[PDB]
Amino acid sequence: VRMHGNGHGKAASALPYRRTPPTWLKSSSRDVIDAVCKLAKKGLSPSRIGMQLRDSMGIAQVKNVTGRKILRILKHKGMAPEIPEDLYCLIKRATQMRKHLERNTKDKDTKFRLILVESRIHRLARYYRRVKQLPPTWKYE
Amino acid sequence: TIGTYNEEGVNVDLYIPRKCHATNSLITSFDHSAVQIAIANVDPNGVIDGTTTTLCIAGYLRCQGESDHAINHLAIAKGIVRIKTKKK
Amino acid sequence: QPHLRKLRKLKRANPSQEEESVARVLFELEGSHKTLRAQLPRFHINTVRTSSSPRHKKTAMIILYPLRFIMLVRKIQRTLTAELEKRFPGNIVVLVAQRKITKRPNDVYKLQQVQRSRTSVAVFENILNDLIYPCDVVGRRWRYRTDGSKLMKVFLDARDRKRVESRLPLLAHVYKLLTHRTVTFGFMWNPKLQQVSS
Amino acid sequence: TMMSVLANALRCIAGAERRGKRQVLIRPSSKVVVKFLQVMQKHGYIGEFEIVDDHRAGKIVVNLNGRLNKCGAICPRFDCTARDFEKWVKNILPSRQFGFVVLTTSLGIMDHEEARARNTGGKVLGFFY
Amino acid sequence: GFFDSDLSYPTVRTERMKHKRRRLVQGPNSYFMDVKCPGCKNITVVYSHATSEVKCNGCATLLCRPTGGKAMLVTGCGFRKKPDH
RNA sequence: UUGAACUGUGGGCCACGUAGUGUGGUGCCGUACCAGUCCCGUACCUCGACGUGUUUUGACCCACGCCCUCGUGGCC
RNA sequence: CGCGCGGCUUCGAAUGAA
RNA sequence: AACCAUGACACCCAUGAAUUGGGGA
Ligand SMILES: [K+]
Ligand SMILES: [K+]
Ligand SMILES: [Mg+2]
Ligand SMILES: [Mg+2]
Ligand code: NA
Ligand code: NA
Ligand code: NA
Repeated sequence: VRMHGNGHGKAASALPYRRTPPTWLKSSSRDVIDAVCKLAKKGLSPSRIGMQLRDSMGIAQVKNVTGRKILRILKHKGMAPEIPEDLYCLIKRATQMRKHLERNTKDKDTKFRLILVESRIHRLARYYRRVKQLPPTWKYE
Repeated sequence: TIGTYNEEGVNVDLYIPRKCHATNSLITSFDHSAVQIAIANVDPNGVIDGTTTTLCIAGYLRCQGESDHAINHLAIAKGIVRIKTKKK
Repeated sequence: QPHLRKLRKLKRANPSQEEESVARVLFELEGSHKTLRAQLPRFHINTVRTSSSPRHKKTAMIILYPLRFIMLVRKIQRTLTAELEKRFPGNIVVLVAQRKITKRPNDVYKLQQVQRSRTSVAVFENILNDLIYPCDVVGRRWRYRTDGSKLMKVFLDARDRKRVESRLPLLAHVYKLLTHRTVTFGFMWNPKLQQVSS
Repeated sequence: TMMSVLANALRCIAGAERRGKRQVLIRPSSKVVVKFLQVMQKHGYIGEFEIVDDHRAGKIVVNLNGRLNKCGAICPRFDCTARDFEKWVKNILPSRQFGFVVLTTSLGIMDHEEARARNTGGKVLGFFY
Repeated sequence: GFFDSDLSYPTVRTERMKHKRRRLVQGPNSYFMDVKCPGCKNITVVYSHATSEVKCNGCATLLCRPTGGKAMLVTGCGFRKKPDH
């Protein structure tokens, strides 16, 4: 079940059993790392980088060729984002809701949904502090 | 080697019961829907031989409507039903 | 004479006949083959072993090399084992890497520190992929019979059945020799739906 | 959520035996599940089973033969001393002539008849008869 | 109809209908294909579903259109499926 | 208060007891079947392998002494 | 426009993705 | 009688016709 709702969804991706590259690929490991580094220089998130390679370059499951996950590649080159991307995207949504509520005070439904989002932020930030991905004494607001 | 045996060799159990060949379960004495079917063997000629193969169906399998499905598998294993049509 | 450069420096004092022949054929292969001329000079062999049995009339020659060259030989395998078979009749040629195995410690705190590539399971599977490199494993099963026996079945693609079926009885012997583990093989047309070709 | 994969697997097996099936599929399986199964197979209570491998927790296909009457996990895993074997038998078994209580000791997972012979003790896991 | 079906080796008929992640061993549903736009001499590899935008390297023209589900190619271009491995 | 999976539970010979599978070959009776002959009909009769089921190989397990640098190396 | 040659100096090892 | 007078999370479990939303052939 969803953690903050009543939906029972199952849409997801199923990964292949065979992890070896498909032998029609070319595009050696060095070229893939170059393409990842070029894209991150344009401000694309780790999730958007995997999409661009998948849809236009034939690279599915970047880990399977070059053996390294996308975030690890960016950390090594020193271009990782300051805060994790899931936390950043939750914070952006809560900011837009709050800007809307300042003009629409009677929107009691968006007030209920804002409580759920901020409960998600406080649960996530507690985790990133325990595994030292965020500075201690980091506070949302 | 059926039933319970003493420290001596005497078998003290009375009325060792029947075990259904489909479900491997004891057929009790108050189960009135349990049946027995006898199927005759035949010679290379079309005349019946005089020996019968016998089958046991539990009895609750009949009321569930699964009695027919079990008989097909039992007769196939016993070698009385040809599973699939032969090649041309 | 330069032909021992392909052999490792330790073995250069007392090379065996099989190792000396392998070194010589590699050296002439260095300047002859057009694409093997590159990516060959950096390579050098570790050792040579031979396995033969009363059954499986052909002979098996195992060639071990340093693990640091594994990406160098994957770009030149298939063709390499072809010409080695051409030069040496009556044998099939396998190319393996050498891997260290770390035993399982008895302390939880040391267990969390063991390297993962050095564990027994990981090494054995990389051995199997080395035995059949151009192909790959598409399935794996473990059967536990009514007695204590346990079997391990590995399935391969059926698209390459013609080019690989010959070496199967021998390769199972090589795997047991190196890792003391027994494996059976099978084929799967349409691996996606688990359709076992008979 | 799913808190015990041993309680799950033993519930699937006893369920399929109640209906009358011939095979079951069990997920997600683990080392403790396999060692529990081998104890039932060695005493001649299930039959051949096989493990299908995905690059995750696997699945298990178990063949039945109509001999199992019940199997279940005990939760939480209480503690049993070598003098405490009888008390458990009197509680969760139909008779002392047949049945098994599976324990986990430092020698390994094994039933209570073998554990008494080696004169050990440990935490109970389940039972079957 | 007299066949006995086991769970370890399912038949082709019953397996072809199952949802992915509901099979015996889960796996992908997608694939890759070489797409040749009219002219431009270039061959591009395009994902079957490809929610993003795709432009040919040479002519800088869009090749596929996003869609809930499979992507649809522009009218001129014709594709060719690639083997799984 | 309760919490998913994973790092691993050897290999040979002993020796014969035992032991199921399948494996090959062995004889291959008796019947069936296969290919043949007479030859219907529009059924049969004659003649030369294929399948049982007698034995006998390969692994599995149970009874079991030793050895193993008890994965590979690298020594000897 | 590409194209190899000569001297050349300069500075990828991580369990898996419920 | 804020009622399904039926607390939340997870597993297994026989059939035949319908219906709302997305996807594949
Ligand atoms: K919820
Ligand atoms: K709806
Ligand atoms: Mg746990
Ligand atoms: Mg996940
Ligand atoms: Na909650
Ligand atoms: Na009401
Ligand atoms: Na109430």
